[PDB]
Amino acid sequence: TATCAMYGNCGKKSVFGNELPCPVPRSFEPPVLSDETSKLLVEVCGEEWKEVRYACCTKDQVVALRDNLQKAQPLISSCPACLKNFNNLFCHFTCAADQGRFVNITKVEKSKEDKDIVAELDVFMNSSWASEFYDSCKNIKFSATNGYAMDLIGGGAKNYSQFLKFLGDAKPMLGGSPFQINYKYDLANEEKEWQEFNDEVYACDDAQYKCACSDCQESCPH
Ligand SMILES: *[C@@H]1O[C@H](CO)[C@@H](O[C@@H]2O[C@H](CO)[C@@H](O[C@@H]3O[C@H](CO[C@H]4O[C@H](CO)[C@@H](O)[C@H](O[C@H]5O[C@H](CO)[C@@H](O)[C@H](O)[C@@H]5O[C@H]5O[C@H](CO)[C@@H](O)[C@H](O)[C@@H]5O)[C@@H]4O)[C@@H](O)[C@H](O[C@H]4O[C@H](CO)[C@@H](O)[C@H](O)[C@@H]4O)[C@@H]3O)[C@H](O)[C@H]2NC(C)=O)[C@H](O)[C@H]1NC(C)=O
Ligand SMILES: *[C@@H]1O[C@H](CO)[C@@H](O[C@@H]2O[C@H](CO)[C@@H](O[C@@H]3O[C@H](CO[C@H]4O[C@H](CO)[C@@H](O)[C@H](O)[C@@H]4O)[C@@H](O)[C@H](O[C@H]4O[C@H](CO)[C@@H](O)[C@H](O)[C@@H]4O[C@H]4O[C@H](CO)[C@@H](O)[C@H](O)[C@@H]4O)[C@@H]3O)[C@H](O)[C@H]2NC(C)=O)[C@H](O)[C@H]1NC(C)=O
Ligand SMILES: *[C@@H]1O[C@H](CO)[C@@H](O[C@@H]2O[C@H](CO)[C@@H](O[C@@H]3O[C@H](CO[C@H]4O[C@H](CO)[C@@H](O)[C@H](O)[C@@H]4O)[C@@H](O)[C@H](O)[C@@H]3O)[C@H](O)[C@H]2NC(C)=O)[C@H](O)[C@H]1NC(C)=O
Ligand SMILES: CC(C)[C@@H](C)/C=C/[C@@H](C)[C@H]1CC[C@H]2C3=CC=C4C[C@@H](O)CC[C@]4(C)[C@H]3CC[C@]12C
Ligand SMILES: [Zn+2]
Ligand SMILES: [Zn+2]
Ligand SMILES: [Zn+2]
Ligand SMILES: [Zn+2]
Ligand SMILES: [Zn+2]
Repeated sequence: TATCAMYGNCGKKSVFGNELPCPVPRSFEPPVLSDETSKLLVEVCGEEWKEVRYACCTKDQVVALRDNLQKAQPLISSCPACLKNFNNLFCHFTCAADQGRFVNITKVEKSKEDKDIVAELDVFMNSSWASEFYDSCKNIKFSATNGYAMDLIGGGAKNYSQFLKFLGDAKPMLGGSPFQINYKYDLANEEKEWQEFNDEVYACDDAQYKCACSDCQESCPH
């Protein structure tokens, strides 16, 4: 029930670097998740991945996803709505069974193992989801001092497109993306073989994942 843009890794771009994913054709179907990879996926991405058997990610990909999400978690953990939206984006990007329909590989290069690895890709993104995602993180204050968390996870982004641009720009060694990820908002409606990323999104004043008024303006008494 899966279609992927990439699956597993095909070597390093340079020494001291990390593994980079292998592009796969659209007709590729991944195997069933191992017991170990499934339990790890539930710990990293939440209980919504329990009954998932086919995923577009291997165990090494889930581990790399875990190590990077844990570095960014303390910056936004005070606001559950932002943390939920933040984790949900990169979890679907890495492992969703429909990853091949909203992620488009645009550039590759050869690794040290002499195999094709991802150099640049596009993520077709629903504007409304990205806008609400930015709205749930923009007002988070970092408990140390009184600066905005958006200065670190978003580089001081003022709108959602600059936010996603900061997340997707290739920033290896700086805990960022190992390759260039471009978020596209102009996917034509005539394209039926592609779709935009879209999911449940949680506002910072949502009842289930409410954030403090110091981190959310709509959570303050009006
Ligand atoms: C998902 O991701 C994939 C992969 O990234 C995307 O696939 C690409 O889609 C585009 C269209 O959306 C395709 O462009 C069309 O390509 C054909 C074939 O192009 C070759 O031959 C023509 C001659 O027939 C050459 O002119 C081309 O060289 C350059 O053309 C233009 C002119 O400047 C330039 O912008 C291109 O970047 C291209 O540069 C490439 O040339 C070298 C030399 O070979 C190449 O090695 C290198 O890759 C350079 O990037 C090219 O050699 C072409 O005929 C079409 O031309 C007509 O279309 C446009 C409108 O679309 C008109 O403006 C134009 O005047 C022509 O009338 C297109 O250029 C592209 O090939 C394709 N990539 C593939 C198949 O690998 C998907 O689009 C993505 N899906 C999304 C976003 O939904
Ligand atoms: C979130 O906030 C960001 C930051 O403000 C914002 O990004 C900016 O968006 C605007 C609008 O899309 C961009 O403005 C365009 O800029 C290009 C060139 O930009 C370069 O140079 C600046 C210099 O500071 C750099 O910062 C930037 O990164 C780029 O390197 C211009 O060419 C554009 O002018 C055309 O605009 C229209 C589109 O074509 C035309 O109608 C218009 O007539 C202009 O045409 C001219 O250019 C054509 C192309 O060459 C040419 O054919 C024509 O003859 C004519 O000369 C436009 O001004 C701006 O660059 C973005 N900046 C950054 C840093 O991203 C986001 O839009 C915002 N997002 C949301 C959702 O709110
Ligand atoms: C990007 O994300 C957006 C937010 O999730 C997406 O917007 C959603 O788009 C769908 C499809 O266009 C809408 O569903 C339609 O809603 C209308 C209106 O429904 C209301 O009115 C009718 C009576 O007129 C009533 O019967 C309903 O119960 C509602 O009260 C319906 O008429 C349609 O049949 C269809 O259900 C969503 O409502 C809309 N949601 C939001 C929050 O805007 C957008 O589609 C996404 N774009 C892409 C390209 O993925
Ligand atoms: C807080 C700052 C540093 C911003 C940029 C956050 C970055 C993290 C959370 C995000 C940005 C891009 C994401 C990312 C890019 C691409 C891949 C390759 C894939 O095969 C495994 C997931 C992985 C490795 C993920 C992990 C999480 C990353 C690295
Ligand atoms: Zn590996
Ligand atoms: Zn989800
Ligand atoms: Zn859109
Ligand atoms: Zn580019
Ligand atoms: Zn098409």
